[PDB]
Amino acid sequence: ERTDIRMAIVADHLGLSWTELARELNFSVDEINQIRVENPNSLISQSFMLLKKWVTRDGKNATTDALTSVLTKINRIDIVTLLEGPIFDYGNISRSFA
Repeated sequence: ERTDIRMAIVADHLGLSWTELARELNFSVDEINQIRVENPNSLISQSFMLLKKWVTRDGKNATTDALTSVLTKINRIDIVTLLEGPIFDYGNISRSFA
């Protein structure tokens, strides 16, 4: 539940960026379309389910560090500082979101 709360926070900040995060995470346009179809009225819902699929997919490799690398690439540094800051125990959700 704690880990879910943290993903929700990320998802809230993501907004429209989630599709760019997904792309950088090497998700396909089909996978992105599907997330949007399954979560039609909420960018936050969409971003949250992207984060969930990422964790299901990459498991132990779904790390705070993997995330900040991509978020840096797509110019969402505001989320990087969040992930590196005290609210995220300085990168320790418990380092992986799994």
